[PDB]
Amino acid sequence: VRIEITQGVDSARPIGVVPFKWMGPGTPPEEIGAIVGADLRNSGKFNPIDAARMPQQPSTAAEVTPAAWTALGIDAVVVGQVQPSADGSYVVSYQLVDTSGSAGSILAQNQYKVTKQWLRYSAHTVSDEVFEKLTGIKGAFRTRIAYVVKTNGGKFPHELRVSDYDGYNQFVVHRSPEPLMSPAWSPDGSKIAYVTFESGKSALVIQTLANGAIRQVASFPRHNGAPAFSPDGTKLAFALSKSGSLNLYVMDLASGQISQVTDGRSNNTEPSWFPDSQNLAYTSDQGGRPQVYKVNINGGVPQRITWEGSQNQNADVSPDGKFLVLVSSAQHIAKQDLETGAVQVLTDTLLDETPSIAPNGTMVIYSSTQGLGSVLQLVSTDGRFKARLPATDGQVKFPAWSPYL
Repeated sequence: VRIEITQGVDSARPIGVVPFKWMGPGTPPEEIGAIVGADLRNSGKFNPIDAARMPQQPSTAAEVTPAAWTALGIDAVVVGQVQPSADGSYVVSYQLVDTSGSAGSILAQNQYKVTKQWLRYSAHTVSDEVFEKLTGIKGAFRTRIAYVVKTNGGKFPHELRVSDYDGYNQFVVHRSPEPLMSPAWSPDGSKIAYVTFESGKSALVIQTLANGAIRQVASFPRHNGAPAFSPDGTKLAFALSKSGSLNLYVMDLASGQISQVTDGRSNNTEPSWFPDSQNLAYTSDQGGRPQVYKVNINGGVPQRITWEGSQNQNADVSPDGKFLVLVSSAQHIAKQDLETGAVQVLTDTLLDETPSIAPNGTMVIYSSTQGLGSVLQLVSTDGRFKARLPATDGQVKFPAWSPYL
């Protein structure tokens, strides 16, 4: 399993991630250093040096010789150790060491006790701490993605799947004879809402990941759905056409009470929340072709956001609420800065669909057509970095990036 980088950033910050020292006999159950290096490269903000070109492989700050690293243009080295415990757990230790002085200086350090299943998790935790210390931006390496796969054969061709952001640890959430679409994460990462065609008439359900339990929210015609959980965890937004056209509704999760949020004769769908859990961006066809609008759930006249381009839809509001990532259309992923109206087309892939922003706002996952198939694509929100997720055994659509985990 590997994230294929199709456009690297050659000016990314050089860093040294030393292979962690294994403190036991034989070989370690995971290579923590390799994962940390892969993570930092996947962020688009670092260029980890090849181990073969390292001047030494220190495992603690006292062993670091700063001159050897600065001479190679590297001002930070990640070092570490993995120690097996008697009970079969491991202690994963790391130190982030500044090499800009005469002796190493520690910028961050930590230790983690985990069993085998969470060694990759511990490596992502290292990556997160290093990333935030060096960039000031919170790391998203511990996150998951959800997506839908249509396999070419079998009784249950449609599967809602989850994996780590980097493609490892794939599991199946739900399988179905009939299409599945539009998964949406609860902000605590414990549930996913999605739309299903299984029962006949289409339905919106919420599935609890821990035990597979499924709650029915609503059933409706084919074009309804498009769920989105509010960031504060209290509400689920979605689109129903029972008024005579698609309109936005929110359900109070606690009471199950559903209230109508837009009341236009036009079709209004694809809600996405602003950080305040009070405002929604959404797609409306009131002007003819789809454009993106904003409305407050507590009342007020909707306001059009996207005034540039013939068509704009499937908007995702950034975690900080300052920009949209959306589909502009022939159809590409684009960023729009809300304060300035500045629009940046981010991709040149074919038939780009359904972008989802990582919880630190630095990266976008979306799907596109590559040849005869739909595949998952990554692009940085500044457009400099591009990659492709490892292929799956079938057509893949509707990616949704998890919250922080």
